[PDB]
Amino acid sequence: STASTVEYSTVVHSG
Amino acid sequence: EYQLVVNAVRKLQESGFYWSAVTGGEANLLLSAEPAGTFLIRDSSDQRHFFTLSVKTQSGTKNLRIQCEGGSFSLQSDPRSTQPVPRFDCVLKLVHHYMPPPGTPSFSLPPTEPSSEVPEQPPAQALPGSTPKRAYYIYSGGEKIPLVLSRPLSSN
Repeated sequence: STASTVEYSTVVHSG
Repeated sequence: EYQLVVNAVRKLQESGFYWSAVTGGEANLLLSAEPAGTFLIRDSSDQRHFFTLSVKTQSGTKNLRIQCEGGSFSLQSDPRSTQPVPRFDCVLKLVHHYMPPPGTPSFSLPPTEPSSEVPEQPPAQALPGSTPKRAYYIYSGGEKIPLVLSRPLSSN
C-alpha cells in the first residue's frame, strides 16, 4: 500500500 | 495544542534521539532496521506541528501520537494521570510511555545507598507511594498484548 502507513491503535488504555 | 507538541520536539530533538527526515511510520520503523530494540519519534508531515513514535517488537511495529486536551498533553483522552500539574511538560509525560523516566543514571559520585550484603530487604527505592503505572503494548483487536519498551536511540 503506497499511502496509508502511519496506522496503529493505543497503549495500555487504563487497566 | 500544536505549541505543546512543537515545544516538546525542541527539547526532545535536542536529545539527538529525534530523527527528522523520514516518513510518519517509516521514520519510526527505521529504528528496527538499524537501532534494533530502540524506538524513535518522527515529525509528522503536513504543517510539521506534530510527531509520532513507534517501537519494534515480535508482534509488529506500532506508532502512537500524543493528544492535546484543552491545555494538557496525553497519549489518550482519559485523565487517569493528573499526578503532575495541568499544562505540565507536554510530550515529557508522554515520553514515559515511549521510554523510561528521565534523570540520568549518574548521581554525584558516591553511592548514597550501598547494596552490599543485605538479605531480607524491600527493593523499593524510587517508589514513595507514587506510581502512575506505565507500559507500552499493542492491542490484538480484542486481546491486550503488553510489551515493555524503554530504549533510547543513539544515532547510527
